[PDB]
Amino acid sequence: PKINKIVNGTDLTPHYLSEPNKEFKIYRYNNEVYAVRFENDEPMDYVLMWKSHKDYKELGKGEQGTVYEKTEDKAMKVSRGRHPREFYEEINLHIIEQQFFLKYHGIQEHFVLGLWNIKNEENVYFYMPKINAIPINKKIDQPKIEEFVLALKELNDAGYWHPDLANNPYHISPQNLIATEEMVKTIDLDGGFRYDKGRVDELSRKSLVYGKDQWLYVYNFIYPPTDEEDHRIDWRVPIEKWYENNRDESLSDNPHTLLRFYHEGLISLPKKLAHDLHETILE
Ligand SMILES: O=P(O)(O)O[C@H]1[C@H](OP(=O)(O)O)[C@@H](OP(=O)(O)O)[C@H](OP(=O)(O)O)[C@@H](OP(=O)(O)O)[C@H]1OP(=O)(O)O
Ligand SMILES: Nc1ncnc2c1ncn2[C@@H]1O[C@H](COP(=O)(O)OP(=O)(O)O)[C@@H](O)[C@H]1O
Ligand SMILES: [Mn+2]
Repeated sequence: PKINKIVNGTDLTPHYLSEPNKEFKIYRYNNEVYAVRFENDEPMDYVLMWKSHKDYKELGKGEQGTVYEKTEDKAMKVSRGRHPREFYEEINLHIIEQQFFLKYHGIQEHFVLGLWNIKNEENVYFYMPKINAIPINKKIDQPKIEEFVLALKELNDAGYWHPDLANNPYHISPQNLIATEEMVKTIDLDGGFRYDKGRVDELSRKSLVYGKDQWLYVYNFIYPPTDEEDHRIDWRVPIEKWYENNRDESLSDNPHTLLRFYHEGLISLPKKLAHDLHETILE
């Protein structure tokens, strides 16, 4: 019911996307900034981007930017890079499409996407919902991490992956996982998700394999398999040997591999995935 009301809001598209635009528009409607997509010259669907309140406080800093608190509900990242306006416009278009993917899979809440403001080409910044981190307990809050991992797997299964969360089985960036009251979210997505572009060099092919199994690396790093002696198993050894001997293939594309390794005690799996896989056999 809101689509026709949202398009009557304030059009912010020139501050984010190329103008004119046939496919996507940005509107502020009742203190909420939406992205609206079009088909056949008609508004079709929308996604929520952030809440609007239309020497900043520093929320944090990484290698490639500084994140400020624009409002109590919105964060603002200033990256160290220099690119043309069209570079950010293209990222924004892909982020909007990726936001729609997240909505259509019911996992938008687990990822903090946003848009690059480009109304000043020399003062570019990334708006996004501000989240509030709280303590992590691996046992008491295990469902939070489980639910995030399964959401990330849904992303990986579709060919998208986080650009800086778990690049390979030996690299994890836990700082990009944030626990809130209800769940775990992931940040540092101002470039959008990664995806394969059809390239066949060695690096690209390995990155695709690592990305599709990203969800597995995160889960096993936090909840590695345990043997009789309560000693953690190095899940990386069987997985690496598998990649070396099954070229250009991911474990996620082979559920029989996941179940076999899980049955042998080599890898861990979220409780619901183990249950679903085992239920697939009983039935
Ligand atoms: O009038 P605009 O050109 O559309 O810019 C406004 C303005 O931001 P700036 O003046 O700093 O550029 C608002 O800030 P206020 O002075 O009204 O407080 C801000 O609203 P927030 O307070 O929530 O930051 C809003 O941002 P939003 O997109 O969330 O509505 C943003 O609009 P633009 O996105 O078009 O820049
Ligand atoms: N949406 C957000 N809400 C609250 N804090 C954030 C948000 N995004 C980033 N931060 C803070 O800024 C820090 C740096 O974030 P960022 O630069 O995006 O990732 P990285 O440091 O991994 O490159 C984070 O560790 C976090 O504390
Ligand atoms: Mn950074």
